[PDB]
Amino acid sequence: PKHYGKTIKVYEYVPLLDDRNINDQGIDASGATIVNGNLYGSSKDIGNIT
Amino acid sequence: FTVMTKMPGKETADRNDPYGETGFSSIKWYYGILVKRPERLALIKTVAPL
Amino acid sequence: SKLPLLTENGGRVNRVGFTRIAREGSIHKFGFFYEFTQESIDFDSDDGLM
Repeated sequence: PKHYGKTIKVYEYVPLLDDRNINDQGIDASGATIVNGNLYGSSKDIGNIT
Repeated sequence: FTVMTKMPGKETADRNDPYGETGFSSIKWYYGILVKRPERLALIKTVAPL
Repeated sequence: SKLPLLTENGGRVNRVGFTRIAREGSIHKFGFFYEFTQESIDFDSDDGLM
């Protein structure tokens, strides 16, 4: 449309389980603050997932 | 097959067990064959892989 | 050598028994959550955030 400058923008919402989901909301099963807030993300390793 | 079942109780209470504390179940039959043309039965004997 | 052969006189021959096995399994508990404020909803650009 006219009178909106030269750029168009749009949002993309990342899924919860995604290595692309970097956030500081993570609290683990023990109640301690953790660096990642996406559980196991994109992992497919059984040991890591467990 | 002839199947005979006798449950514990007054059914099996006899002079050898006045209380009738045991029962049983039996199966019996007769079997036989008449081999008319033995040459029409063919058999290969061989070893088999593990 | 182990066929249950009977004779004309019967008697207590060829007695057999039975067994059973027990299987089991159990359940487990899971869950996760997230938090937000009213301002994070009302003043956010996207009205479909929640």
